[PDB]
Amino acid sequence: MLKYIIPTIMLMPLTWLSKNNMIWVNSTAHSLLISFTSLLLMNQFGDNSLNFSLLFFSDSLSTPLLILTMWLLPLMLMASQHHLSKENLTRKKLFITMLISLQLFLIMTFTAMELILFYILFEATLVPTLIIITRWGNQTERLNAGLYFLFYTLAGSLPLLVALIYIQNTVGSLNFLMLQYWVQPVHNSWSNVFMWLACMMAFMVKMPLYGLHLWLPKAHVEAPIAGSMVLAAVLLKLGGYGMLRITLILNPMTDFMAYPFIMLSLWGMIMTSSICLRQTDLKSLIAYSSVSHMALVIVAILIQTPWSYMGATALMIAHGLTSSMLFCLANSNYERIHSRTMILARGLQTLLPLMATWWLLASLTNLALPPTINLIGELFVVMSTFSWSNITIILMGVNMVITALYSLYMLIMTQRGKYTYHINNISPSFTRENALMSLHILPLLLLTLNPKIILGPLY
Amino acid sequence: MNMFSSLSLVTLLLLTMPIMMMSFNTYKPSNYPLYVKTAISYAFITSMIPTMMFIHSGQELIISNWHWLTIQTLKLSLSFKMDYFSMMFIPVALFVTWSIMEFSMWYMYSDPNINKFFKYLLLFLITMLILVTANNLFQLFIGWEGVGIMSFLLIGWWYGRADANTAALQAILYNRIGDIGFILAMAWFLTNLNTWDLQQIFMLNPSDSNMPLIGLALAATGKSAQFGLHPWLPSAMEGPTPVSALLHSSTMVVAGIFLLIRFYPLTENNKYIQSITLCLGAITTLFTAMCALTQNDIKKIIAFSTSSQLGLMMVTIGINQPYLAFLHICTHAFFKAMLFMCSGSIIHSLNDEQDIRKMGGLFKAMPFTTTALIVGSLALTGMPFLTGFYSKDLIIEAANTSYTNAWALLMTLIATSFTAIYSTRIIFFALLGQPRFPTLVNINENNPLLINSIKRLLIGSLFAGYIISNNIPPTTIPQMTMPYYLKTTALIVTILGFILALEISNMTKNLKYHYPSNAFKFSTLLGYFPTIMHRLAPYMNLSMSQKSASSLLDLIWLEAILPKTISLAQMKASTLVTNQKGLIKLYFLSFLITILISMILFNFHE
Amino acid sequence: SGYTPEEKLRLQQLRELRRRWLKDQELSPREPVLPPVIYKTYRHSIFAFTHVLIPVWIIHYYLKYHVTTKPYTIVEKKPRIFPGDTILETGEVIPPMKEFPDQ
Amino acid sequence: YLTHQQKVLRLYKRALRHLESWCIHRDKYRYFACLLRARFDEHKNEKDMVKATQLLREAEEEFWHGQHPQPYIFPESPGGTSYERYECYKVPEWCLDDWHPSEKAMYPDYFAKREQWKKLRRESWEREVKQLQEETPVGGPRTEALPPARKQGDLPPLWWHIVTRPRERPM
Amino acid sequence: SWDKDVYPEPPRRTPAPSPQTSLPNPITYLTKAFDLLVDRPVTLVREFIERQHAKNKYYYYHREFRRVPDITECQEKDVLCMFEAEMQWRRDYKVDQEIVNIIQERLKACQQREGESHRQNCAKELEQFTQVVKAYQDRYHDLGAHYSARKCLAKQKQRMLAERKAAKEA
Amino acid sequence: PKYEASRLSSLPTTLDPAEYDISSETRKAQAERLAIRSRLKREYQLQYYDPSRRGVIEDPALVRWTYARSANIYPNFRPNTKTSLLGALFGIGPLVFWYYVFKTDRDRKEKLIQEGKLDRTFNISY
Ligand SMILES: CCCCCCCCCCCCO[C@@H]1O[C@H](CO)[C@@H](O[C@H]2O[C@H](CO)[C@@H](O)[C@H](O)[C@H]2O)[C@H](O)[C@H]1O
Ligand SMILES: CCCCCCCCCCCCO[C@@H]1O[C@H](CO)[C@@H](O[C@H]2O[C@H](CO)[C@@H](O)[C@H](O)[C@H]2O)[C@H](O)[C@H]1O
Ligand SMILES: CCCCCCCCCCCCO[C@@H]1O[C@H](CO)[C@@H](O[C@H]2O[C@H](CO)[C@@H](O)[C@H](O)[C@H]2O)[C@H](O)[C@H]1O
Repeated sequence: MLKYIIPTIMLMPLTWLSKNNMIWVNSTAHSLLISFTSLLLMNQFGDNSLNFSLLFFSDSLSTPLLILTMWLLPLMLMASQHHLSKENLTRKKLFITMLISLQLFLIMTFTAMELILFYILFEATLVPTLIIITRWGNQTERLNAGLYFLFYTLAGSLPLLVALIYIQNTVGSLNFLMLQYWVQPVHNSWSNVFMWLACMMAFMVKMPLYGLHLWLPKAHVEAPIAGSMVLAAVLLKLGGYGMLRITLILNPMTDFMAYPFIMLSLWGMIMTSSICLRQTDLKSLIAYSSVSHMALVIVAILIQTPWSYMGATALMIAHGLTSSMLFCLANSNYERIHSRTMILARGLQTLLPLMATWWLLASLTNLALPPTINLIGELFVVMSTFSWSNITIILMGVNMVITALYSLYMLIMTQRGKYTYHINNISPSFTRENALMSLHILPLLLLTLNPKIILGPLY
Repeated sequence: MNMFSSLSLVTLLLLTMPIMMMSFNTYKPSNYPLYVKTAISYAFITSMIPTMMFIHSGQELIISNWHWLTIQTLKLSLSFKMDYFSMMFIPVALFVTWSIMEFSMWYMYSDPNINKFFKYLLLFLITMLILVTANNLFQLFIGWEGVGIMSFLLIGWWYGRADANTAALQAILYNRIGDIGFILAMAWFLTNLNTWDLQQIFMLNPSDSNMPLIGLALAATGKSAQFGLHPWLPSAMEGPTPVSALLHSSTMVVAGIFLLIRFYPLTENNKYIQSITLCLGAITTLFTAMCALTQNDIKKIIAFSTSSQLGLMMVTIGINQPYLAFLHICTHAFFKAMLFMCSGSIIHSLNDEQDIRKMGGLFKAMPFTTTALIVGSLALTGMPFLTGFYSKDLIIEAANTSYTNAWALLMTLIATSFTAIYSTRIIFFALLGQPRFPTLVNINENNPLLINSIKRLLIGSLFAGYIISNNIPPTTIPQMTMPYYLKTTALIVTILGFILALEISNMTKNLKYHYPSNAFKFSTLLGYFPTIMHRLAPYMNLSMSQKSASSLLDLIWLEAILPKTISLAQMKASTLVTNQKGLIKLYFLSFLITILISMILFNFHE
Repeated sequence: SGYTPEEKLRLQQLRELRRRWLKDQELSPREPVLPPVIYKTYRHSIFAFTHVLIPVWIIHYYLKYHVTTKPYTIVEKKPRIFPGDTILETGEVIPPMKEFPDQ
Repeated sequence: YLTHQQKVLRLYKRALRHLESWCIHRDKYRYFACLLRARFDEHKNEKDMVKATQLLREAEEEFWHGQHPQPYIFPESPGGTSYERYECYKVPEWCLDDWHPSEKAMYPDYFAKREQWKKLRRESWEREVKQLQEETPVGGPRTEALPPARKQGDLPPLWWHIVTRPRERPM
Repeated sequence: SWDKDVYPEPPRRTPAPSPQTSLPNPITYLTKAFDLLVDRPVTLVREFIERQHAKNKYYYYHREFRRVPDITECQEKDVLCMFEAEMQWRRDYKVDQEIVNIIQERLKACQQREGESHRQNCAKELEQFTQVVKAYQDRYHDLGAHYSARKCLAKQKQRMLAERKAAKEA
Repeated sequence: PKYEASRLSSLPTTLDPAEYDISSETRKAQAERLAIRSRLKREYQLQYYDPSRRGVIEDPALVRWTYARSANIYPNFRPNTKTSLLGALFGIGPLVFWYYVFKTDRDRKEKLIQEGKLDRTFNISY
């Protein structure tokens, strides 16, 4: 992975040694080049994973997440450079440095072979993320959002640290390849119940599981755009990726320990989907949409079937691009009217025709129109949960109806109807904004032509 | 085979070319609508060649050209079923769409986004053809949801209008409720048969098919606006008239019926599913025909006519006559599309007036639209040897002589009488009597685009049923022996409907003033179903969202039980620890208590 | 219950301005100042060539040399055979049916 | 906010429109329109206003019982089939300020005249504000009514968004 | 182009044209036009492309995997042997998925080919599909997303123990 | 036949008996309502018509509404017999309900599979 770690590190001297007026041009260009080289991780085999060294390996799960991570960095620089224009040069470079350091931690997190190494990098991503929200967030409540984000994570991740160290004492290793062969079944006992909870709760809080999700709508409403993009696109998936790995060593206890969390997710997705119908803040609505989509991923991971694991992987990639798009679309309205209230600016299709097309395409992927990878992932999960229990189709089906209602409600309210009379500063869409939208949707829709590369190891 | 398969695919590829040309490659925006209309007309020609080959020898084939994805033992390929149902539907859909698109070149002439309008009509047609030629359920689902989304964009065409946005979302809501059934069938077929391909489903031929078929019945209910998920179809009149013509004839609404026809190898062995569809269709055909009796908006009368005719198709499925249900789809496409086109001609001439109470006296003012409207009404009511007679009358005889629910049979016959009444209502109020429209007369139906497009559908509305019925190969044993009163029931009840309709219509001219009954109010307000359901259900769901899900749970109790209470405990604990008086005496006193407790209580000195 | 004299005066003044504004929406003659049966068959001839002949060449080439070179990609229903038919592949003659009872 | 006279005249217009919806035919509607007008005429000169209010209340109850459940609506009236149909084509005039110079160059005459209107608006605004100040009582306006211009060369206060509103058929 | 034994096909029996009408068959003339206007030009282009290919003949090979000891012959926790046994099991698992796909493809082609006589004429294909699906289900069903040769062996032994128990009591 | 109002069908204004019995005290209140509306209308129009303004006319009523519908709830929340019973009834209750629905369904299915009475003849995808 050094071929990706080192050029990612080199982005920092590049940004600090650039001409004052070329920091965005240089950092954007070269992080796109890094993104290009990340397609070499597609050398995946039918049986064995791509095992680079003692520290890092890649397989069909981490590879799509790695490519999404490295693609998002140039998109985040594009999205941020406008609202940061007044910021002084040194603080602009510090912002870019936090984004670069976040990518470095993420690519190491997704390829770490040893689980304790994964833990440290999994935890390291908090620091830059918290700095981005609290330092460059706009409103007073970013400080509270920083605290809720920090302490929800640590409340769960500290027990995970104890469990992981305990496993290494008992098994002798935390290398994931070793655990694949030395895994022993988890017997029933109260000690093992709490070992299971310690191994899972940290990832649940990040997903987030319904009931532990209240930190996420806060974080989004306060974060700058780049913070929201990385939060929705990648940082939520640290939980899913972690769960997909650690469930290896929790069998067969997961058979019954998953029940409370399947109930929370199955009922949670309908609650959060219903909540979206009444949200008044556009960022908050998109945030609640994420909780509903990720509730599907939790269920898929917990029932552990080949179809559910393939659907979970596709959903994680598909949601990453869609939710990042939706935040970017909402932000482009914010940069004009400086309010997140959904009902403030209406009938924008009359004033911004092409931006309304991006709004339509994003909404259609959010409601999972076939054959988008959003639908492929959701469908594979629905198929597998039907076998788990036929009654789940009723809950899955109801959520599909509610998802369409709130996705189109968001499109109708902001883009259709009559424009607001007094809002007279809706200037035409910039080339930057249009390019940013298309750099989300185009790879998303292109993936429909070759979905296998985002279906994960079980493919 | 090489010509058959090559030409069937070229039809579909031909339709996608005007869409590809939107990438400004070699585009002539001057007349994009003509370009799109020309593509449809050429696609109709190419589709007649394989259709002719099927009629000659019964040539059928499946084209699995592109391997898309393999999920372990489930291999998904882009596969096209060029069979009986796709061979006869495609030319009919293209022929009808050809008239609708030519008509739209006149009707939508002054629309600034006419180019986008014709693109959406073309995308509508493409997703329907994907639906009709799909050989596996995932491909079919692509077309299934595609037509739904294209319905949303075309119903809400005039998006500055709140009612249009409401109607468009309502179509999505009801169709997604039906889609719950569709995914249920997909899940059942994968879990139990390990397939989404029609071949494997029919070969394995499960006997325990209740669950998958109820799911398909639910999907058809939503898509074909059967009772329970029906209100959205009359609400779809918000869209431009060409949308209604295409929506109600060659595309969206017949998809639900087509889905059940495609699965007849399963339904024909399931009497329980037959009873359900029979009774669902019967209440639909009766209830919506009753609603049409008192509607005043011309587009709504014809919309309720479609719901009634769709219910009849669902009855034909119920009595295990899938090929008769398919024939009605094909015949209905001609005269129903014409009826909307004729109504659009009237609406345009009266400056967007759609209330029949403001029409009248048009029989001579619009002679050609009158002729088409009369022919279309006669085809709809089953006048012998017009296009509608070759399906409906066979359906009524088949139902009359079948082993079937007696109530469903009666409801269907009454609905046939009601068809005569509401067709009479349109003719009487729109064409006869004296004009009731404003004084500045702007009547003019002399545009060749209007005349020619309606003309072609008029010719189809006369001969298409005869031509189709004489060329399709028999797949059943038609019942042709029956008593005289079961053979002519359709004709008699229709005639009585016309006579009774004339009594009602002429009574409106008497200088007598009448109070409304409950039956009249029930019919006018559509059985109160939209009034009750569209207020109550949204209120209950939307109230649950804010009051309980959002505020009660996510902004209160999930906050209280953890972060809010935990912070209080630490703050209280901190004030205990730090609120000290800074006195040497008190600190050393606590040292003594600590040393004593360490020994007497805990024996740390041992 | 008519206009007050002040209401009448205001409406008259706005009416003068509104009509002047609407007149000023008329385009001048030069606006928009823009920057720099034999035919019928030919129009339909070029369309048939580019939208039917070229696509069918591509589809036929694709079907003949890529799709039909793989198993079961195109599967035909086997032709119906009736009593009295002759087979091209073998030359086999299918025997006729029995003699029908009179009816 | 409605007087007794306004309430009566609104019911008369409303009752006739529902009557016309029941009758349909013009000769039939004419006959019953005269009968209804006679009913309003018998109590035209009622003086006991308590009786007049009771007559109005009873008439409204009669209207509610006998109203058409699906009355005729003019196409572009609220609830009509063309209501709000052309709102998607209405674009505010401030959008022309964001046109690219090459777009403006296609209509040199239109935009020269547009600048004259913007100049007129700019030079009129201060006087419009002052007129409203000096004509408004201390506690702010008590009604939504606005005054005419008083001097010559003045424009009626707050005229721009009325005069320059989108056309009813803007495309 | 493909092995006819793996993807079998019955000998095709086409009837000869036997017109009973004086009208010409429009399909006959369209077939001639299609052969002249579409097929012949397409064939010429392909033959040009095939000539270029014949000038640059080169080869690729089907990878052969030697057999290695399976998970039954691996000592507990001996990762080096387990790894080779596990990878082999995963390759066989992928092969068994495609064998089921081949049989399903045979079944689906028979159903379409035999038309309205498919319920009778496709019995052999249906029987073969039933058996391979049963064999595949025994091997791999219920193993979960974190499947392995170890879990597959444990399932087999559970099935073997049940089969022995029933046989004893008989 | 009197009009019966419901939550989703209001009483028509012409059938409201309070609509006609209008006192000088009720006309005084209507005048004060129109004064507030007119005062706000003027404040809005002075900004709406200002030729030099470009942006959004911030509406405190809209800001108050979005603030009330979120941030203002928990400060004014009191744990008492109502919110606790509604909190329990619709917070824990559905999870327990669905747990028993799915748990019962899965126990029945697993018991049939072990006994070999569930038909899984062609079930090889999961
Ligand atoms: C033996 C241990 C020590 C190892 C030291 C190795 C590196 C030594 C570098 C010495 C030269 C540093 O150069 C010094 O810093 C930067 C980058 O050049 C320059 O100033 C910079 O300003 C801005 C960025 O802030 C940019 O326009 C540009 O990067 C540069 O002009 C100073 O004008 C220069 O004086
Ligand atoms: C279950 C696993 C995760 C559990 C995580 C729980 C740990 C605590 C997380 C939040 C920590 C924030 O720490 C502190 O919390 C309180 C509210 O809770 C905040 O205070 C906020 O809510 C309180 C209570 O309504 C208000 O009085 C205050 O005006 C407001 O700012 C403090 O400003 C913050 O400093
Ligand atoms: C699962 C285990 C997780 C353990 C995590 C431990 C997190 C500890 C966080 C710090 C706790 C103290 O944090 C402190 O709490 C109090 C009470 O909420 C807050 O106090 C605030 O809320 C209270 C509650 O209405 C108000 O009365 C007060 O006026 C306001 O300032 C402080 O603003 C905050 O600084």
